Amino acid sequence: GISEEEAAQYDRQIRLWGLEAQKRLRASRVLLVGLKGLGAEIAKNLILAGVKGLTMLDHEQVTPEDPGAQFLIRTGSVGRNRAEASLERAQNLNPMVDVKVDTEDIEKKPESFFTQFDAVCLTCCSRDVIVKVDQICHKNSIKFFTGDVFGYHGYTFANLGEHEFVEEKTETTMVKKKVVFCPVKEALEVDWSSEKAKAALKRTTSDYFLLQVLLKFRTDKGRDPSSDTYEEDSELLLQIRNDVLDSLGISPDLLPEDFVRYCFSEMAPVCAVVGGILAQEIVKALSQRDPPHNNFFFFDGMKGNGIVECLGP
Amino acid sequence: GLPRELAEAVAGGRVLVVGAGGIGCELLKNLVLTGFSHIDLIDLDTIDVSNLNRQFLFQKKHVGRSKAQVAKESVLQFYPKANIVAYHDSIMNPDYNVEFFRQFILVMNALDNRAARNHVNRMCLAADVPLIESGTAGYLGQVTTIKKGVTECYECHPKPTQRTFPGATIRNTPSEPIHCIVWAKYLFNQLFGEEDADQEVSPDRADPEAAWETKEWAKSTGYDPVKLFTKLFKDDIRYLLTMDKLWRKRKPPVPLDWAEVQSQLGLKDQQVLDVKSYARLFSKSIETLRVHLAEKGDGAELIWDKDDPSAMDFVTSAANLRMHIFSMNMKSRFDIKSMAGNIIPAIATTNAVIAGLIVLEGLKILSGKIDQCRTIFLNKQPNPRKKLLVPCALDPPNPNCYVCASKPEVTVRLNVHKVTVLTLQDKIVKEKFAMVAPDVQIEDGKGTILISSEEGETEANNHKKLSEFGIRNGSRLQADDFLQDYTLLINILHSEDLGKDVEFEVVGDA
Ligand SMILES: Nc1ncnc2c1ncn2[C@@H]1O[C@H](COP(=O)(O)OP(=O)(O)OP(=O)(O)O)[C@@H](O)[C@H]1O
Ligand SMILES: [Mg+2]
Ligand SMILES: [Zn+2]
Repeated sequence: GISEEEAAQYDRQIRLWGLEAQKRLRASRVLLVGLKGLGAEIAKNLILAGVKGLTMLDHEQVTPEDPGAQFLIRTGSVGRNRAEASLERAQNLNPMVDVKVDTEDIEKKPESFFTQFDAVCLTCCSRDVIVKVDQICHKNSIKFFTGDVFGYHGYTFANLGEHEFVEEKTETTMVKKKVVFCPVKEALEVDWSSEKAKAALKRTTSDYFLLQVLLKFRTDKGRDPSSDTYEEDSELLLQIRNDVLDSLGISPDLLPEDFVRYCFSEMAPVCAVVGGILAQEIVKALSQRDPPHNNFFFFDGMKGNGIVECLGP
Repeated sequence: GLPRELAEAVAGGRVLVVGAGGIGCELLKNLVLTGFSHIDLIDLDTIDVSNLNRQFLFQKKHVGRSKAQVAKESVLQFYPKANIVAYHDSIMNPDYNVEFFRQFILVMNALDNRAARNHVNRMCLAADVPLIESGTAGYLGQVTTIKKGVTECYECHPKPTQRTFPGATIRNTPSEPIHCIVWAKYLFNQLFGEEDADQEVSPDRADPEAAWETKEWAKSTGYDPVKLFTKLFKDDIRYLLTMDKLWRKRKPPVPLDWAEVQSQLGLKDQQVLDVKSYARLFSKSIETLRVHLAEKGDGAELIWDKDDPSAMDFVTSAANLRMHIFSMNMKSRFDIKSMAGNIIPAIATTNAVIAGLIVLEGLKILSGKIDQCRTIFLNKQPNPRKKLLVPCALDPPNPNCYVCASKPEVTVRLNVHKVTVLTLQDKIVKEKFAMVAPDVQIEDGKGTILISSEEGETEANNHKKLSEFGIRNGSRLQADDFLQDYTLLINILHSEDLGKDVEFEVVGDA
């Protein structure tokens, strides 16, 4: 039973996915880690959407040249904790939402920490943390999402387990459906030796392999490629490309050496796109309405391509 | 970085944003965060509570204030440097002429209606400034670039008009719920707003479908709900039964008496109340409306707004009362609101996606790579090729376009003995051809002037049939809109057998 103020406030979206779907959203609590560019957008979208509550988790502090690039953080916060520096503006987006903050490293949280959330969205995390949080969420029936932005590119991933939802495709009949997702560990470790895989490979966007390269760069270095160390990072990226693609039996040429010029930094327009798609999928999953993308979303801002790939099974 | 040559234009170039709603808000934010410092923002509306689920620069405390103003203020909070100029006004205002538009290196539309978008399209063609057109609806959205002499314009391929209805059945033979709703909205204007001959609420005794042989009264009665009720749901429905021809194949209307009516899950608005309840709503809304109208002063007129409770209550109740009279099932206030206000479902996420694509296209434009720009469609499901976002190349100007073509020319078919200069001015030149302040002259000897932009000039010719000026089959008219710097040659074709309720038609339209 939503209040009069909420009915007025969500009118335009209730006309879209219905009141029931809105109610399931009003009872959902989401955990978001990493309040940088992408994280900021997702936070805004979910809070405006009207989730039960949202917990912004980030243990990093606002470094120089960061406030004027994050609309949730005021210019006078160089040195404070990102999550806390975002709380005020984030909470004002919607008083109906219980926006909380957490400053502890995600890699030190016990499974009990995650069991208070219906969905978990990871940003700026390493491959090991992504796999770890996904596994934890799976055991507890927690919807899992991850996403990042790299230059003009971006990507989202979901693991909703055995997800059932209602899809209205005809008065309008609401049909119940069921989609099955696979573990992120399997999605990130696909064998291209199989005949079935060799056929799918030629229809797979190279962005999947660009993701592998960047993930690996984020592991060898606790950081992502930076414009300050461009010449240096480009050098490494090219070397990592050859190692990763080679260790998969795929020609390193599949990814033009030119790719290094378009996967640097966080561009506001790209955070807006990927943050809109990712938040949209989170709302869908929580409301259990409409078919969720299964299971990867790749965005290339240079070409205007937004591709959905099913990888892992 | 951006890099240099790009971050430069972005830093000094003045850019314009029309509309501060779903897309507008996200746009400002993305523009500012990408590096744009000089931004003009224009919007003619004030903030409303329903804006709050997707226009993040606005909060509950801002309700009632200017969207453009508050938007500028909110942005300055996380980027105090920003050089933003806000205008609480309509982009159609003559103050924003070609010289105004020519000041920008990029214009970006974020509007919700054809009229303003066509106008902006023409202003940009005239100032020769790149224009990024965008729209969203529920989960769908699209973005495209418009550049004079290089791509199609907004009007090179017009979109299908909305289902219109004949003032005959709306007044004498309604069959669908939407008909009653249209009737209710006409009724509103006739009573509290602007009066229009085509929106008469009374039963038209001129309908050829059945052989034959308001504002004043309402205001005199002090807007007595009971008097108004009786006349509209008893007298008129009964007076309608006079035309026996009308009914003999369908269930005829049943009159309602005020006293007789009074003697008889989900959201509250999604509930369908009974007749008595809607009669009570009718009476209630009128009481409130008449006070508002009186507080605005004499001769004042009210403008119907889907977001105003009373205005919406009036249409809801009046509509459902007519529906019942015609044996139709009534509908909830929630459904009538959607139809009456042509409300488009909207969420934050779709608007965020579009605003992000908009800035990406602009960067290419300002970077001199408009040939890499494209139309991008945002769909709800991946297409057969796995694409959720589908980019399509831009098309060259359409030589058949009646707007951006070298010498715009159209041929209109109408009855030169029945069409007045007013209909030509309002329904054809302004409404159909989206001109704001037209100057229309006949292509003859003295260059007869039919319509003037200057207020009070051709007021006298308004009720005069076109033929009275010598306009006939083969006549040519030159319509000019000096604000849009648009000139349209109109060829006239005289036709007496057009069709039922058809005043004119553009040769070629679907
Ligand atoms: N001629 C015009 N000049 C300036 N602004 C305009 C003009 N026409 C429409 N607008 C503005 O365009 C914006 C469109 O925004 P959008 O459709 O996303 O939201 P909305 O109009 O508030 O939604 P809703 O109509 O459902 O209440 C509005 O803020 C509106 O005031
Ligand atoms: Mg609107
Ligand atoms: Zn055109």
